[PDB]
Amino acid sequence: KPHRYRPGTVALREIRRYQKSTELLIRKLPFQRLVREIAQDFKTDLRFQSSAVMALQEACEAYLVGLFEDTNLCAIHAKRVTIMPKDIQLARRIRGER
Amino acid sequence: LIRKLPFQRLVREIAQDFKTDLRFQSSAVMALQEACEAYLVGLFEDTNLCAIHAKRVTIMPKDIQLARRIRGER
Amino acid sequence: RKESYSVYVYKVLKQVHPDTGISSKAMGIMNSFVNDIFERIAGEASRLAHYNKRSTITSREIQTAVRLLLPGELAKHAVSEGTKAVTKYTSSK
Amino acid sequence: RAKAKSRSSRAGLQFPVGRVHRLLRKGNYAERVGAGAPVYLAAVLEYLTAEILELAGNAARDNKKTRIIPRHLQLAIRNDEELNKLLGRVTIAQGGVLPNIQAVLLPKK
Amino acid sequence: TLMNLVMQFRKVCNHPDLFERADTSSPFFCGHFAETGSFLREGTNVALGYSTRSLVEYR
Amino acid sequence: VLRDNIQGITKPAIRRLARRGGVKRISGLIYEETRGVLKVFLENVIRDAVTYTEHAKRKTVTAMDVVYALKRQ
Amino acid sequence: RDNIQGITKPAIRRLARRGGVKRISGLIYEETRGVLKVFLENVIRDAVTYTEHAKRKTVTAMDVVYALKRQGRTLYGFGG
DNA sequence: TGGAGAATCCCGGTGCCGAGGCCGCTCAATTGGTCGTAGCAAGCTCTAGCACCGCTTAAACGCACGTACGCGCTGTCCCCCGCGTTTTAACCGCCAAGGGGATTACTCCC
DNA sequence: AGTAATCCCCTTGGCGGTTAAAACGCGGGGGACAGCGCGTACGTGCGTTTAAGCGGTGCTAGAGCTTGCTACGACCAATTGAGCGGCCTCGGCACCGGGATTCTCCA
Repeated sequence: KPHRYRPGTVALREIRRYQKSTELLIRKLPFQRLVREIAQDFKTDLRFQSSAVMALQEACEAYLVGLFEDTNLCAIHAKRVTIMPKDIQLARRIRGER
Repeated sequence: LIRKLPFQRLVREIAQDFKTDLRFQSSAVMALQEACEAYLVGLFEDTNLCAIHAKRVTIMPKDIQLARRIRGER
Repeated sequence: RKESYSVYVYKVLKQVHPDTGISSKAMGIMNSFVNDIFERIAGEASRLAHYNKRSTITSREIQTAVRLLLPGELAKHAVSEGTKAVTKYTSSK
Repeated sequence: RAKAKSRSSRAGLQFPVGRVHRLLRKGNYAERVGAGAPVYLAAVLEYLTAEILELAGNAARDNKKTRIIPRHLQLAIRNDEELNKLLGRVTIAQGGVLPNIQAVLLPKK
Repeated sequence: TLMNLVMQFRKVCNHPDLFERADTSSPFFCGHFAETGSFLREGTNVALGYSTRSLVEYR
Repeated sequence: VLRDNIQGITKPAIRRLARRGGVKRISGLIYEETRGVLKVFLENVIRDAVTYTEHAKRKTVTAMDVVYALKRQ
Repeated sequence: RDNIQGITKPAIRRLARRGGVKRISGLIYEETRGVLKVFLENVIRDAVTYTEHAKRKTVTAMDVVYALKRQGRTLYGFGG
């Protein structure tokens, strides 16, 4: 019989890994193309500096990481361990984005 | 909504911690009160969502604390 | 010819921690920080002069700006450091 | 024509009173810029730079590092109550986050 | 305006396609059709309806 | 001298402010929590409103000093 | 094109781990993609507005930093 | 309580690339004098901020008491996690291109 | 003084591979969610009293405005060295491997 960590044990081992680290968590090339796509809707035949899409990635990831914290607190405010779309929707309405 | 005289006295009482024997123009107190009522009303809106989200119709201190924590007031 | 705070940040680093280095990316944070807080203070000092109907950004404008923009103990320590720097610039030239 | 000694040296500062005077003019913050206002500001910029780098040099030392990294700036800035209030809407590139797990998520007995 | 024209003359001295290139051509079409407003927003898959219609339009 | 005037925002006043925020029912521990909220707010407004008053070397706080303090929130 | 689907499920998981989240409903992933692009559509239109008003046909790191700073999310490290 | 084994740590070794110091020079900060003015100071005006009294009644409080609702408990089931398998596309390197912005030539026009 | 060729540079695009990260399958567990009972804690209504609100009287602090000038900053020309761009190197930090310690889970 194989050894098996219980459900939620490696979710904790992962929190202690992505916290306590600095790396960017979205793959670089996919983020560039999404940025170029969104740019086309505003002005075609733009160009981007490497440091411009980096600055824009860093700001996005920090926005999503900071958002998830607020939904984790919404989930945990209900009796839940599980975040759900209604937690994002609450967090953003309390923040005033929504 | 808040009674005016006990809000004046609350304003004076707070202000004395920063400078003794300040004076307040009558319009300055109303501008403070109207901002405080608008602030409390706007926070209770956000707590009511926190209660309703936790399936509770009754707001509770942890609903104030969740609202402020997400608004970044804490 | 660009301009940077790196030389002045190093000369503060070697005071507080004469043993300690700083990486270029971290020095980048220090430049952004000095730029951002210089601009935040100057912005309030501007508004304070404007509110008063005064043409002049004095040290009194920057004192009141510092007491608006900083938390209570950072405010007082900064006000102390600022008031002695001006006092030693006075009694010189 | 006497031997020049910098406004910083006369003020007793490492930060440049000359640049702070120029930039208060070039930015058009107001019509007139006092002689001492660049000194007061250059002193506060120097002071806050010492606060950051003191706490960050401690954090670098805690990590057994000789050299400050944006990680150590983030740790310092978020651990200190007043820096955290001064920078409570600032994102630091490659700072990461504070290690913080809600108590309810920790495993059962 | 010879500062323009001497080159524009010299261009046709060399070859008229430099001045305005010859291309696949047809008679003047005296009719309505729906023209494309944006090339960018058309995408890779598009339906070509038959829009060709007379401008003489008997009501 | 003045003391304890934060108990001047009565519990009915906190009811009115909560009902206008759409609240149906109010836990009895809200009433002291609301005061810890209102006071922490009203202090750091008045801190600036007075700072704008001792700058410009005056002694009445004006509505404009309040407005500049709120504008800093 | 839909490179929004290039923001993969593992990536949205990793971001939630750094946010300290233990358990994630499978409905979260499409909600998070909808939230991300609404963020980008605000920052890029401002970064474009700066390059447009400053009359350049390339987007620089400082265009983004001004865009972010004006949106309210001051970024240190890329100029700024 | 033990145990097995996986996962996290540590210790020393390797190397690479970026941090810290040196060098040349420019040009931006400083020295010296000028001149305008604004805001510092002294002085008058009267606004409006603070204090007190007396009356009115609506607003705040303490209490009775019912029932609506917060909370711990029980059961289920479904759906999200931990792990092995399959596969695809991110990453790297190297070459192309094109474009655009600064420069240089040559003529015509003034 | 204009307009076009020439040439630098730096950004976008394509090709190959390699492998590390994303997708897919499947068992089971345990966490989400509906259901139940109770009980205590909040909304309601009444009688009580408390002081907020209004109309009115009195005073002086100090906000606001004008006058007068001189101290302080704006402006310019000549001087110089503090600060930037370019080149170098060596030592700090990462990256690996291997054995040691820790933690987790079923027994």
